[PDB]
Amino acid sequence: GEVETFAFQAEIAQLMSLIINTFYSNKEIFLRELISNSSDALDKIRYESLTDPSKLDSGKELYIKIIPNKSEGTFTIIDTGIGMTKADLVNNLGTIAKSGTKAFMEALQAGADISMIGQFGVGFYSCYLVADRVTVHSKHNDDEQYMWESSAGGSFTVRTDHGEPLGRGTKIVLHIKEDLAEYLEVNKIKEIVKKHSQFIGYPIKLTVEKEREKEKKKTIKEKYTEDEELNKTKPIWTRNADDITQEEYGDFYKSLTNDWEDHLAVKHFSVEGQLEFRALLFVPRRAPFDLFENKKRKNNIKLYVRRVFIMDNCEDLIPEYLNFIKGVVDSEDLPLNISREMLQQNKILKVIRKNLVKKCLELFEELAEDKENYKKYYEQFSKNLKLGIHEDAQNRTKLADLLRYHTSASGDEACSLKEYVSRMKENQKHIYYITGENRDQVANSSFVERVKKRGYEVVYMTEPIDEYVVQQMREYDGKTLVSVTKEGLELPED
Amino acid sequence: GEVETFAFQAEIAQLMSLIINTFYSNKEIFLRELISNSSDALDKIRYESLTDPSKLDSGKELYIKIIPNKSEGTFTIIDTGIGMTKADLVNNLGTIAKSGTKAFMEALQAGADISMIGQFGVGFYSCYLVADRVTVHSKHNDDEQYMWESSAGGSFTVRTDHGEPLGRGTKIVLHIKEDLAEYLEVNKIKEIVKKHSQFIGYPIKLTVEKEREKEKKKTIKEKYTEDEELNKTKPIWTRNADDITQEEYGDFYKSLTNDWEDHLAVKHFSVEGQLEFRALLFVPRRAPFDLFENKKRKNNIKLYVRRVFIMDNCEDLIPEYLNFIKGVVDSEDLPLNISREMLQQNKILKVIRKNLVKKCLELFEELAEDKENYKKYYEQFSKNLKLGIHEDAQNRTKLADLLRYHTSASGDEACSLKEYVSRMKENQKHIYYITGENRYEVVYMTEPIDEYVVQQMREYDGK
Ligand SMILES: Nc1ncnc2c1ncn2[C@@H]1O[C@H](COP(=O)(O)OP(=O)(O)OP(=O)(O)O)[C@@H](O)[C@H]1O
Ligand SMILES: Nc1ncnc2c1ncn2[C@@H]1O[C@H](COP(=O)(O)OP(=O)(O)OP(=O)(O)O)[C@@H](O)[C@H]1O
Ligand SMILES: [Mg+2]
Ligand SMILES: [Mg+2]
Repeated sequence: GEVETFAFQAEIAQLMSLIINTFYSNKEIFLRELISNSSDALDKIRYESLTDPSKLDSGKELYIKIIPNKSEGTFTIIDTGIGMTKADLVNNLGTIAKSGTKAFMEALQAGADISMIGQFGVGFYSCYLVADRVTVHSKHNDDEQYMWESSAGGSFTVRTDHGEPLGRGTKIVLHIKEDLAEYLEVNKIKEIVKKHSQFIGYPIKLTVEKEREKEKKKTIKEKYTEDEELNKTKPIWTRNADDITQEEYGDFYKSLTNDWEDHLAVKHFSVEGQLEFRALLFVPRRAPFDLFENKKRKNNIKLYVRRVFIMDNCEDLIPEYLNFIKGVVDSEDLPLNISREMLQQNKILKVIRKNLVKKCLELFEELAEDKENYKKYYEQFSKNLKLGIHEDAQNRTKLADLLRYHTSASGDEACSLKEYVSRMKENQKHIYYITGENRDQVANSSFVERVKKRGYEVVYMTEPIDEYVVQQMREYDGKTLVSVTKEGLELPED
Repeated sequence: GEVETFAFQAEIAQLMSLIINTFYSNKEIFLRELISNSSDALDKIRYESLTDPSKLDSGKELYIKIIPNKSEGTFTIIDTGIGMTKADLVNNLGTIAKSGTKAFMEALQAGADISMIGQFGVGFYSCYLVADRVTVHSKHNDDEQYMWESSAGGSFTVRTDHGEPLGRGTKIVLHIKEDLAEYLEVNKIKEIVKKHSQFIGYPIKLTVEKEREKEKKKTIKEKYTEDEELNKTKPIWTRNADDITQEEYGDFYKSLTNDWEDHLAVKHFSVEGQLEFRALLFVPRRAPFDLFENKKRKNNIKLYVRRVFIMDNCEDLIPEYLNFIKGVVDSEDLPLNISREMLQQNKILKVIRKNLVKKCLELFEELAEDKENYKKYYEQFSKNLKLGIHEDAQNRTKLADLLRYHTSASGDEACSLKEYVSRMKENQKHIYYITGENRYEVVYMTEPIDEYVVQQMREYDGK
């Protein structure tokens, strides 16, 4: 009875190439991972410095700087973060499948309420996609400066620093590919930062310090690169629901969705228990234009994890009848993918679907009392409610209350079916409805002309989806629907 | 500034914590990877027979079998593939990022016809989405039968198997989670096999327990029956395009879908060279009535990279306006993502899209031979053609003359702009076609999107 047991191994030589060319679709990944790492270092400084402001040595300010070099191709990434030590560069940055989060929580094992993103420890290797050679200038507030460099792809180098010191922070020096030199463009850096690291939580100054060349002499021409409040955007999303202002998160959503106007409704809440998360869920003021292009990339719900952008494929996060929601969920326990792009535990995905649709319908109920807003919401996204009515059976009744329709005395204002419930007559044992293209054509139709003689009211609901749904609601409010095809020319009696 | 160099360092603990929870989208993908691997082994032995049929004596019918068991909560998958060598076992299943498929594909180049699906070596690890304990048995044509037993908990144990005699191939025994027993259903297995492996290239037999009369007191019959109801769609794009007849036509269309109706168009082709991909295209005789029902994912073209379904997302592989053509694309050189769910090298996808657009023009001209058939074509799927007119600019001028039109004057005969251009009228100033939701010689445009069509077709070839 031979028994052989072997530990799990890894063929690394294939593995770095696998990660670089298969884990991450775009070369844009070179920047988001390192910027999030700088954010984590800055939060580390904050947590270690509010306990002892003595560690706030030299420059008290915390920031991130991007310093490209068109002449050289060197991509210098200066930050004022925690820096690196020997142990850091060896284990947290220089080892695959290991991150500084594990060691940091192993040091602070009690009350370490820090939701930092540096958990995977493999996003650092995503730099190869733009840079052939990568270098790191890092200096702790306590440890000396050290140089981490790698270009071989199979071996990396570390040398002691003796020249220009940093004091506080890390200066990541890359070398953007000569063919990929478009990444050296300041505009390209700004755009990739906005799309990947928009809400980091610190001013990424982007302040390229000019390589001054003294002295016929030339005047100053590259006076300053754009240090706009786009990369350098400060954190204002950190406010809880108590001090959140409407216009601030309106501008936050404008930035997130590249929009110009605010959002028509806000919903911030913290669902706890087995699943804990905050959810900055809003609604677009206007419908997305992908109604015709149903196969368009639907990037409406931009889920975040620890203030880091993760999700764009909103199709699997929510049932398609609530895929028009634009907002951010900022969780702290959601199991992501290795590429930080899509959510894997699909039982948890279904749980999230149920909770989010419940919250969205509850908000719509809060949006119900104010008539104009809910009328606008009906005009913009009432169709998804119809589809959920048509095939999502569990929340049909909940959706049904949300439904608004036009009736006889209602004129041309869509009122609830519960308004019809509010005005049935005792003789009526089944609710009168009718389907058609227009209200008036069926209003004068003989189907309800026998009904019109008494001044009765009949539901007038008119769309092809309205024609198909009537099959699914067999009976509403405990009473069957009245139609010349549902019941014929039959006269019920008491 | 002294210099120090690193060695290999990859934390095993977080590795498959990420693999189990941060690799694959849906839990049911576990069987798709298993069937893909079994079919890759089957294609390996098919190539081996093509160069040496003698060794195929260990089994003739290249098929796969599925045995659900709600009683034991176990999933059994037995195939007749190339099997496993213990060294291959360790180096590929027991070692991440090592694929025998990639090595075999790069070992030989003359046999470009063969399909080697899979490139990394981690798809087998998707089995831990639902299986608490995974037990994989296999017997290579050369190596003995060694089973694979591990729970992805930092180690794996293998030894010689002495259980059920695997005559030839692999054998995957699963012990799925108790809360996921819904995946042991016969109907669910049918659904996922038809969605993922209906054109796998080999028989898939799904055995089921059948009713027996119980004492009956006279003759108690057998217990079970074996249903090869799956993959009734035999692989025809592998075969030549000449030997396709209306009976194979109808069988392929009716088993590819579940529709009782029949095809309207066939376009079988295979483009080889720098971009090797085959494709079989089949068009319904009617526009589907569930077109406005998004609960049916818009997955008309199932990209079967190397005869295995990879993912039916039509965001890059085929444009939106080709959402009506339900068919199979058999590529051979695609750079799959780590989970076999998305793709990275988008230039290959773009050139494949353009090639498929040209092939769809060829299909339109193929139906252009039969005026009545092409008339039914256009009056059924006019929406997709006009959507393509709006969307694609590369072939915007090419698609114009391939269109048929029922007009206020042509009656029940569909008129073509190609013929209409051939009799171009000098007095004519604009092409006669007016946007509408539904219905000189003036064409009624069947789509509301046709306002964008008149935006696009301002003039075609001087019209
Ligand atoms: N400012 C920083 N710059 C670079 N690396 C940092 C910084 N702060 C911390 N690190 C370390 O970088 C190593 C991690 O890598 P990667 O760049 O792989 O990040 P992650 O852990 O994968 O997540 P993210 O990329 O979101 O930070 C971690 O182990 C973390 O300790
Ligand atoms: N049933 C099988 N038949 C034949 N070979 C198999 C089987 N299962 C695993 N293998 C081999 O072991 C290696 C395992 O693959 P896995 O299925 O683990 O990844 P892949 O097939 O390499 O690609 P991917 O990661 O995209 O699925 C495969 O590459 C294949 O060579
Ligand atoms: Mg990082
Ligand atoms: Mg595989």
